[PDB]
Amino acid sequence: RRRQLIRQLLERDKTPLAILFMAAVVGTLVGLAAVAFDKGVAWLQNQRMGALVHTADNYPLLLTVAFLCSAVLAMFGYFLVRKYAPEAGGSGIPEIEGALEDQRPVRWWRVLPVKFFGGLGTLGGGMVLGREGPTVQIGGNIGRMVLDIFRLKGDEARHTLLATGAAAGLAAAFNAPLAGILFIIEEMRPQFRYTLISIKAVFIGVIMSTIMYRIFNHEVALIDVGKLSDAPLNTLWLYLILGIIFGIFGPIFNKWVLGMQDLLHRVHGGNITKWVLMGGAIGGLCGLLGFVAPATSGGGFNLIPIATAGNFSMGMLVFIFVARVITTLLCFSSGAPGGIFAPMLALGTVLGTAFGMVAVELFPQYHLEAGTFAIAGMGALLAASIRAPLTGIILVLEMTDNYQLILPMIITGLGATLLAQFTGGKPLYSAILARTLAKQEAEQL
Amino acid sequence: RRRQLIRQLLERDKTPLAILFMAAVVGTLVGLAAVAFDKGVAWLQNQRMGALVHTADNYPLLLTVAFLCSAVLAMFGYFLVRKYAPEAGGSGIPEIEGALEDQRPVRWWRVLPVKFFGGLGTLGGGMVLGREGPTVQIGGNIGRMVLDIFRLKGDEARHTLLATGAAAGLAAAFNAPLAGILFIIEEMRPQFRYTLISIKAVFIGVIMSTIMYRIFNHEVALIDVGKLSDAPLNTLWLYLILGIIFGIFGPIFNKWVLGMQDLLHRVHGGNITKWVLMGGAIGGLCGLLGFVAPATSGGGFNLIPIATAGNFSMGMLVFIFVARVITTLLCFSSGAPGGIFAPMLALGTVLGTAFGMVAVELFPQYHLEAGTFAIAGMGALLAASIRAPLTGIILVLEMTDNYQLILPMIITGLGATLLAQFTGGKPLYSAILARTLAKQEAEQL
Repeated sequence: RRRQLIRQLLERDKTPLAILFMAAVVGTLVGLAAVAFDKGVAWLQNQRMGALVHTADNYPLLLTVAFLCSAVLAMFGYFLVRKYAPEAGGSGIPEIEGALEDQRPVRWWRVLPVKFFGGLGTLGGGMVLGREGPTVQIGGNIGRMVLDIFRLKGDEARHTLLATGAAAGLAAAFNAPLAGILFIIEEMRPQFRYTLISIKAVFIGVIMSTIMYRIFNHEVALIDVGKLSDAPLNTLWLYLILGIIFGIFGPIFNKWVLGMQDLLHRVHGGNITKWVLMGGAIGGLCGLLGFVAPATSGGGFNLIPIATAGNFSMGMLVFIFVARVITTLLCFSSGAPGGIFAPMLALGTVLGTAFGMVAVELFPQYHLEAGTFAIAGMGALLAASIRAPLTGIILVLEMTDNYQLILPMIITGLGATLLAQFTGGKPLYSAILARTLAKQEAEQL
Repeated sequence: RRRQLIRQLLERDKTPLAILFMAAVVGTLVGLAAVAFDKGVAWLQNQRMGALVHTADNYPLLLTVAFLCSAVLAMFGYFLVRKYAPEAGGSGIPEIEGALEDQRPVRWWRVLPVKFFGGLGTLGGGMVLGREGPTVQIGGNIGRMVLDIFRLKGDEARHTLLATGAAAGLAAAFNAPLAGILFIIEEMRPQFRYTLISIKAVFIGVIMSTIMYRIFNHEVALIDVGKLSDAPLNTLWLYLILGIIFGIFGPIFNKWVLGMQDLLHRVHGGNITKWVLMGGAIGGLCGLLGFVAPATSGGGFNLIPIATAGNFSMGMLVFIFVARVITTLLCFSSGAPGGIFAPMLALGTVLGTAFGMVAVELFPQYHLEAGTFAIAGMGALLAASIRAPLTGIILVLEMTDNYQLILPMIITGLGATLLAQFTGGKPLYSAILARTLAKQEAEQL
């Protein structure tokens, strides 16, 4: 009746649906955080371009105010990160991957208003860090936040409301919900047996986060090439030797970054009052090299359609490549709050269009294009330095709408990951986690 | 050595690169078969309209040609689906749900080509069935077709190679790679703990199926309505009344389907040649309704973009498009190889726009349109009668590009499935499985 068995006391199914409602509200807050971060970095880029271009009297006044205007923003990044909490640190994901293994415990209160507000300004300063790192660490720690204001279970909820936030941050970064799930289903979840309700909560968070991304931006994804030509079967074996080159380059890049992150510690170990001066001095360098040569610095997403259509010269490509390598080494590994998973796409597609412009002039009998090798090269650094080839292919197919070259890209992935396994090396994100846990073990006496 | 010990004997890639790559190759097929299904039913619709428009001199000539042109294809559907293999009869998902709990073994060499070659002719032939169910069952049977020809061990591969494919049929039939995974998460998987490689294989199958659907069909999403108004924050309490109305309507429709299943079987005491002549009488009525009342027949993917803009007036709406139950009940309960997924997806929207039109003939202080009440009713019958709300939120957000009104969708879901639970009911795609299992139990001893 109305009084007897009134809704069966919420059908005796509170604990199932409560962990889905928590995943829904964290899927609402992540994504809103992502569009706030994107609007803030676009705002800061627009002011740092407009205030620089509003005077055009001579060169050196502009060249000396750009170095100053990016310096205070990068100093606002470093002086927030190294002073308040170093759990911000590097590229996000190495501080959240061990949080699923219950190391580097994610205290949310000292991460959000420092990572968010610092990585707004220093990514808007024009440096070469990515946009995914702050938003994926913010995504996981909002999950820890909106678990720790409701006081849920001790062990299961601490993982299943952190996974659906670490997935949702990456999903709301690039308008790629499947690369948000595929990624977290891979790299950060090892060989075990996972429950049903948890993987449903991850989909709840990812879909309610990409929906809150697509509300405030209703458009096609961030990078565009323009629906290039078909890749026939006769020319497909050039993608395999491109995979050979990328699988060789992967662990060499890992050794490069693991050496540079310790070299920039050897220059200044502690002593934050000189650390933030080095950070501001390198942010001003990235601002100056972003104004004088706009194809060098920046987030990398201002570089894709001007380089996958065959625009620059080959000497310009071999200059931009050795410039962007020394920029994304010397500005990431210093320790600014910023992603490396995003500019690896640019560093991949530059070599992709380089090998395209070589193979077009070297094989005239194939009617090959130099643009459809750049998209195959974009999802190759994610296969040979992250060793997560699924979410290195699916992210590129969600961002770039060039669906026709799926068959080159699965070949250049499965054909670079096996070569990275054959040449030895680790995923970079697990390597940074193990290298940080070595010092975390050495801290105890 | 150098040539010896190649990747430590290929790093033991018997499991993690073959049961993954076979999920990839079963994803790639459903997307060469699903697109053949779609381009076959579109070609049959174009030919059935071109043969219809050829003679337009007077009514009772082409009205009687329309009485038989759908009827011959109805013979070619029913006689195929009943003389050769009586396992395809039904809308897919109840029969493919049986194989996951290990009942009703899927004879892929005998139930697949009959479903294809006699389901396209009766789905594009002028019926009112859906384009989804005989894609889900074809995607399930393609899994066992690929499995029994590559000879895997039948203990876990016989779930993790047809679960991919059972998801990949829907994911490439509705261009929704999220709802395709969440349908098999919510519907066809019990509370048991699941492994990492099986939850990866469904993802790889779904994405390499939706990619090869988006190769041939480069279209915008399949239901293209205009960008409607945003949902106001004070008018959410009307949508809960819509959820209550649909939750009242849901189990009544499920009892209607199961109560006409035996009433349409009562005119079939065996004698398959009488079933084909009853299916001819089904086909003649649904082909007669093809153009003299053209918004009654069809799959319901051409009635939806017209009925949301307030084009249809109230009288013909309540008199015809709600009496559309008398044909979408008559066509699916008979047993033709078509879906009841889509003609509930397009039956909920006319009841939604009826509630929106009475809401705009009522209190005008909100000054809202009835457009926001049809998108919320499109994916609420899926929650109220199939009781899978987590594919009823996302399907009418993947096909309909109106990403704004995610709040009325959540409100009318949690508020229709919640009422449909304690009002008394059971999900149709699990109830008719037990109904056909009762006959499978009563045939022996």
